[PDB]
Formats: sequence, structure tokens, C-alpha cells
Amino acid sequence: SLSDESFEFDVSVIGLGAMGTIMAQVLLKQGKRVAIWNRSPGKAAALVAAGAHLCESVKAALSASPATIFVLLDNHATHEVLGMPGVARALAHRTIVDYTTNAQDEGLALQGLVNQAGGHYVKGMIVAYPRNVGHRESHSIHTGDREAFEQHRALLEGLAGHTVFLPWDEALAFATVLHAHAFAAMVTFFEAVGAGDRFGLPVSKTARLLLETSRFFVADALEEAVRRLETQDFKGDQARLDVHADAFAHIAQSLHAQGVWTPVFDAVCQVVQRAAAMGYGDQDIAATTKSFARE
Amino acid sequence: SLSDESFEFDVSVIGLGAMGTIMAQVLLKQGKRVAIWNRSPGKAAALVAAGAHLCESVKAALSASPATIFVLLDNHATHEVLGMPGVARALAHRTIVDYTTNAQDEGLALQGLVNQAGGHYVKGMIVAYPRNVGHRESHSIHTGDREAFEQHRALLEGLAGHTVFLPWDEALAFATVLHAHAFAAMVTFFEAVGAGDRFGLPVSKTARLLLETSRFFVADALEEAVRRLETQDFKGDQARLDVHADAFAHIAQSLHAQGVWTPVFDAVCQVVQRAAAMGYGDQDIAATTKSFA
Repeated sequence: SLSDESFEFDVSVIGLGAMGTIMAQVLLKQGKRVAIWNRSPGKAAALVAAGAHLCESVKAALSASPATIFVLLDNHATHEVLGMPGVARALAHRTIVDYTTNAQDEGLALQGLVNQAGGHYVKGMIVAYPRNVGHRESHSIHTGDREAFEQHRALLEGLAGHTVFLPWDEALAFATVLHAHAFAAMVTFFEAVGAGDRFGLPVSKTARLLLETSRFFVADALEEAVRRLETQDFKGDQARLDVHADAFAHIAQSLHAQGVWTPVFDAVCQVVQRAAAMGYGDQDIAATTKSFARE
Repeated sequence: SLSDESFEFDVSVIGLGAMGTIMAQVLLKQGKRVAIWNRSPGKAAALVAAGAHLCESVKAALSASPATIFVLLDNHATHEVLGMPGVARALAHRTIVDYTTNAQDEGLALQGLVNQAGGHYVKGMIVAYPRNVGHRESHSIHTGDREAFEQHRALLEGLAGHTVFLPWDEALAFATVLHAHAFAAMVTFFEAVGAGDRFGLPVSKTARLLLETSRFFVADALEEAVRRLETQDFKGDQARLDVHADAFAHIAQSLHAQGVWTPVFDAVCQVVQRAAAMGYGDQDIAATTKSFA
């Protein structure tokens, strides 16, 4: 900020594959002065046409802006970029925001490297498909250097309207279980729709009805489960676990009689039957949560 | 206009356990004139105080209103009611809306029995917990007698603001797949929160964050999937099945490493891998759907 006059750019983006390309476009559309570097003729040309400044090198892109967003093929690609001529020197006093998919140990080594050079390392996860980068309702998770993340938070909010910083080990864990739920929820939908087909319900009319008829019920059920988990109130006043176990077995049986393969639903039945066998039968269905506990 | 039959009530409710009680309560609150009957006069007490009329018998309840809602303990309870004195005759020219959960082919017999007596049978499935009976956004499914359903649709919309009639075959099959998804999606959430707890993330903050952070992503992804399934467009332009399989493997690897039990996610992985093995890898993730055909 004392450095504001020194920078002709707000942000640099390195790597212009689909995700990096959309991030750069969104940021240009929002009015940021964006500098880029890549190895991609197609991708760099459209971005230049849209107002991005093409830099001659990684080191120039790092120098051009107070933060550089990295979106690269893999960890090998990240280290290669960082090893290039004069890059170490150009990291000093810059924040790297790393959206590249990474193994858990690898991030700490990258953080170390960037820090060793006097830069700041932020790891980002964007909970969105490229089409929703920049969306007011999209979410991201960031970890690494809290101070650098706060410095650049408004910028990064350009990529996903809602963001949260968590410390390293919580961020990775949270992203893991968040994506397990989000992707599993999608697949339960594919499985039920596919199962509809075996009943003679065509996927093309049934999918929209299935979504529209379940939307409120599921959302209201999850919201209520959260309220109970927060209050630790598992009273079986409304939705007994054992009653659900009964219902689930009935559903699984009609599915089996029709000859449908529903491994996800079978697994769901396994979980709740087991919670029932563990003493949770007379509690609210949200007590299923506790059946996973170590204690 | 030929009939000109006089009713002092809009609806009768037989069965005053939890679901019947709430349905009667909601209908009274909306201003319906409601007649009730229960094997135990006890549970009618609050309903009577609320303004329900207590009928002497099932026969009187059936005669009192143009349609009678049945919400009984089980299929045996329904037959026991229908075999009580004079009930057969009192079925004639009445609509029975049966929300009692039973097994298929029970329903068909119930239907037959009611139709034989000159009555009209409508089966109902309400996709709600009791707390959301009456809710404008609650949904119900109906089948049986289409004509009778349409006759009483506005009354049945008192219980769930959105309703759909499907023919017998479709209705029950649709209810089954709808609940399979709905209940499985809930359990995926419990499994993920439980997993979080084993990473040291407190349930007290994590459940809320998990819901809030995934809501839009999931809802948008399901909307897009439906668009694709309607339009038969499986091009791998935005969300490749193969890239998802890699992503899911990595998630499974972190879960299995922390030593958490995630049987539902495990099964999800198994589904997607299979779809990749079947050659859908380059297709949109919604192609997963086809792997079940």
C-alpha cells in the first residue's frame, strides 16, 4: 500500500489452463489490472485480447503484482516454476496464492520454500466448477499465511464470494470431508435416478421431478440435523433412528426386487442399521453422526 | 347438482397418532371444519378443544365429510377399521385418502375393497416430517383415483403446498427412488461430519460450516446434472468423469489414512470407478447415471 504506486498491476496469474484462464478473465472483468505468464499460445492470446499484460517470464509476473495466483498442472510443475532463473529473488515480499492440487506433505515444503525467499504462501481451494468462479454464492477455503491472506482477501473474494481461512491441518481436513459430502450427495442422486430407469421411469423426465420434490425436505432435514448437533439434542421426539432403519430396509428391498444395483444406498443402510445395533435406535436420526466416533 | 348432499364438515380424519394429529391440527388452523375419530377418545381431547368434532364411530366420520383421511398405525389397523360395523356401506360415494404406510399390494387390495364398496381410493405419500405438514414448500405424492384426487386437491394442498398425481406403477416407484436419494444424502452428511470429528474438527462448528460451504455447490451441480440428463448432453467439457474419479481417490486416500470409516463415500468411489471402467471417463459426471442401466 505504501507500495501501491510501485505496482502497475493488482494480481498476476501463472498457469493458464481452464481454471487459471477463468480466474484471469473474472478478475479482468471485475476491473483488476492483471498480468499473466504461461506456456499456452491459445490461452495467453485470448487473455491479452481481454486486457491482460503478457509477461516475459515467471520472475517478471512475480515482480509485476503484490500477489501471484498459481494454477499449475501438478506439484512437479510448481517446483519447476519456482526453480526458474531469478525466481527466488522475485518471491521476496510477494504473496503466492496456490490453487494447484497438491499432496498433503507437499504444501508444507512449498510454504517453506516461499517463506525462505521472504515471500508469503497461501494455499487456496475453490469449491466450484470453473463456470462458477467469481460467483457471489461460490465458496473457497484458504490456509498457510493468515496475514497475507487477510492482505489479499478482497482480491481473492473476486474468485468466490464467500471465503474462510482455517489453519493448515484444519483446512485440509475440512476440505476433505466437505468434498466427501458434496460429491457423495451428487452420486446418491445419480444412483436414484438410474434406479428410476429400471422401474421404467425415464431419466429425462424423472430427474427434474426427483430434484424438485426432494429439495426442501433434504435442506430442511440437514438444517435441523445441524441444530441438533449444535445443541447436542438427540431426543427421539420427531425422527427416530430405528424407525428410519425400518424405512431404509423397506426401500432397499423394493430396489433389490427390481434388480437395481444400489451400492451407495446399501452402504447407507449398513450405517444406520449399525447405529441401531449400537444403541442409537431411540435417538434422532442425526445421532447417526455419533456412531462414527472413536469414543 | 343431482346429489345435493349436505355436509357439515370439509374433511374427516381417522387416526390420531402423531401424523394424523398434526394433519388434523393444520387443517383446523387453516379454517377447515374437521371431524375426527380415534380408537382412543383420549387423543381427540386437544383436537376437540381446538374445534374438531368428535365422531361416535368410523361410519359417522365417513358420512360426515366428502373425504376422509386415514392415517393409521399399519395395514392391519386399516383393515380393522374397514371391517367395523357399517363401514362398508358408509364407503359409498366417499373419497378415502390413505396416508398409512404399508407394503405394495396391500394398497391394491385396499383400493379394490374401497372401489368395490362404491368409494374412491386415493393413496397419499407425504414427503415431510410432521413439523412441516402444512408447509407451502412441502411436497406430497398421490395415486389411485385421479378424478377423486382432483376433486379434493385443494383440500390435500392444505397438508403440503405442492402435490403431484402419478399412475399406480409410477407413484410407488417414484416415491421409492425419491426417498432413497433424500435419505442417502442426509447420511452422506452424517458420515462427513463424523469423519470431521475424527480429524479433530468439533461437531459444534463443523456441521454448520460443512452445510453452508457445500449448499450452493451441490444445488448448482444437481441443477446442471438435470439439465444434462434432460438434454442428453454428456460432453466432457465441464466436469469429466475421469477427473472426478482421480479427485474421489485422493479423498478416499485421506479418509482411509486417518483411519475413518466412510462406507458411503467408499461406495461412491466404487460407482464412479466402475463408470470409468465402462468407458464413461471422458463424459460429464452425470453420465454416472447411465452406469446403473
